[PDB]
Amino acid sequence: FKRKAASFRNWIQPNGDFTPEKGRYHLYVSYACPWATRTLIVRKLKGLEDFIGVTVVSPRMGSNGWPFANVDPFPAADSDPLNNAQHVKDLYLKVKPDYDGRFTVPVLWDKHTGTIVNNESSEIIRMFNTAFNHLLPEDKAKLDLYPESLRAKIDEVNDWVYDTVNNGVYKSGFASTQKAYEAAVIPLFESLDRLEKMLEGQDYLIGGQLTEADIRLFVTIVRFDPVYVTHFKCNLRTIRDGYPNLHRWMRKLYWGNPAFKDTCNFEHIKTHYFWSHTFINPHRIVPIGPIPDILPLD
Amino acid sequence: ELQSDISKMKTEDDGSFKRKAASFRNWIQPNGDFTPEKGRYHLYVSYACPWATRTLIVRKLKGLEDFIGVTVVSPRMGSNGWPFANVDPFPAADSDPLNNAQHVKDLYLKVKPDYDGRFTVPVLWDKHTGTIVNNESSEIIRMFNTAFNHLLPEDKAKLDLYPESLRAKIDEVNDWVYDTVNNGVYKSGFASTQKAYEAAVIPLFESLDRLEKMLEGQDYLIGGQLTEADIRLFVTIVRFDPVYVTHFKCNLRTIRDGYPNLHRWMRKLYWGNPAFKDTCNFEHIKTHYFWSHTFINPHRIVPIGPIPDILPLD
Ligand SMILES: N[C@@H](CCC(=O)N[C@@H](CS)C(=O)NCC(=O)O)C(=O)O
Repeated sequence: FKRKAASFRNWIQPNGDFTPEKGRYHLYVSYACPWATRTLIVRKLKGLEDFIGVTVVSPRMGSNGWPFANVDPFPAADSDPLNNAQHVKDLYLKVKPDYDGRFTVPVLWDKHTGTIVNNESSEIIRMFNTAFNHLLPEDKAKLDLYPESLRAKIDEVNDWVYDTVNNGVYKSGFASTQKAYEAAVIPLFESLDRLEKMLEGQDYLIGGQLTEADIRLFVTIVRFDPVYVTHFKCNLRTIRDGYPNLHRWMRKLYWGNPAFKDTCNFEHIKTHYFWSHTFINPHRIVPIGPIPDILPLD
Repeated sequence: ELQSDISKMKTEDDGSFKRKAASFRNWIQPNGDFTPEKGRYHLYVSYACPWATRTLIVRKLKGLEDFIGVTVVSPRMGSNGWPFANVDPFPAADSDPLNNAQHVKDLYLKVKPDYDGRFTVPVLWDKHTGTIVNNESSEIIRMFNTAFNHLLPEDKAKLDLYPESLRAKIDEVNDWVYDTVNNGVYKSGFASTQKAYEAAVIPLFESLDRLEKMLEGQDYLIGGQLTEADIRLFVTIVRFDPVYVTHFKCNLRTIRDGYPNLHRWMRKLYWGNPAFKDTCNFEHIKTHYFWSHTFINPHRIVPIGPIPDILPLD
């Protein structure tokens, strides 16, 4: 498996086409997508709700891609209030009728220019971290998920976490031969062993504080036991019974911070993967287990 | 032959899986068509198959290894059903030493060319008449338990996996263990609608809870001794973490992490009794299920986990 890179790459900035203003931007997401979920977590952590709206698609990705709730009603899914789109593809096609890539989420939309600002989760969360600091209340303005002295270590972990873990699980799950499957899953678990020892005495990956590296990791790890273990055959061992440090870390984040918990919808997560990926799971059946979705704090 | 052959099959339209009964149901009796003799009967099995594994376990427990030969098929059960090793080489798999069969189906079609059922292992074969005696694991293990007793050494002859005082309980336990556990995992795994899956997987785990309680303080399901109830249970449990959890979506919890008594009970049998360990081939087990059931697993990928296949004793 090879991930086709994102094609809308503009930034929100004081001095550009896309300036930081209240009620100008809008974020289209699925609760199921860990990429999109990065942007939801950071959006809450930075208290950006008044500047940035959110529309949640249905988790059931049929042949037309991600549907809006008026096409496919599902608990906690929304209709598109802006462009009245039926599927995420309409957003893309409206602004670029010749667009040749995947119709992905997250989509960061500009309500003023009627265009897509950025559809790359790593950039959305980066801009979310600073671009609105001047308009936000104190504590929210001060929060820095990418602080200067840690940017080197963050960039480092981000790159290999992205490669072997965030994308690793999908490389494992989408591989169509035994050899490609094994070539992906072994590094995945090697990297987990590494993260596991990194967290031996810590509550955060890097620097004793919350960073965007924890956010990027969390979205994968929280989906691991409920989905990746079975759905993507990433099953050498599990988080809850295989990785005490990762398990503690993930649970602290989940239970202790509404930004990680309120943006985490397990029904959307399990429905999306199991029901949509018929090339892996032909009858679209959603396993009941494991129970529970996530364990309480120790 | 493909329709009753290639496991790319059909369920009931409500989604549920309805197992067809085995149709070769004869017994080894003192003067029947099939009398007990050393060197007359042969057993065709896969190591993957829990039903067939029942017969392999009892065969060792009862000291029947010198009496009844065994031929192990390849676990890769393709469009022609189970193959012999000359058709599909696989470590520890055999070619047919008796009838030059390509696939297990050739055994069935030789004796009944109009056979319409499934070509299942185990097959208990009679070398003298060249027919199938019995293809029901539950009956094979019964007859193995008693029918050769007059021919065995005292230690083997005296072993009784179905003793008089425990029979009614064995039968009761066997009945709902078969329905909700042994065949329960298959009902869960093979279900083709969400509803049918849930109707099977929930009672499965209710029965494990029940089994977990029975095994509190106990080393055996019944009567404080090894019986056929353990053997019948063990073949499902030992396959649970390595296969059923992911392949059959029996993942509410695992044995190693969710059921301490079952976990203990299984490791003891496996580690403490060579009949259970020497008949357990995990490579065959995982390859068979994952590679064969393309209607569940289209790319035939066999997961590396969980590691290990079975944990050491404490
Ligand atoms: N009632 C039989 C069931 C045996 C059985 O269905 N074995 C399976 C292996 S899981 C088999 O040979 N399947 C071949 C097929 O169904 O095509 C018994 O207990 O012996």
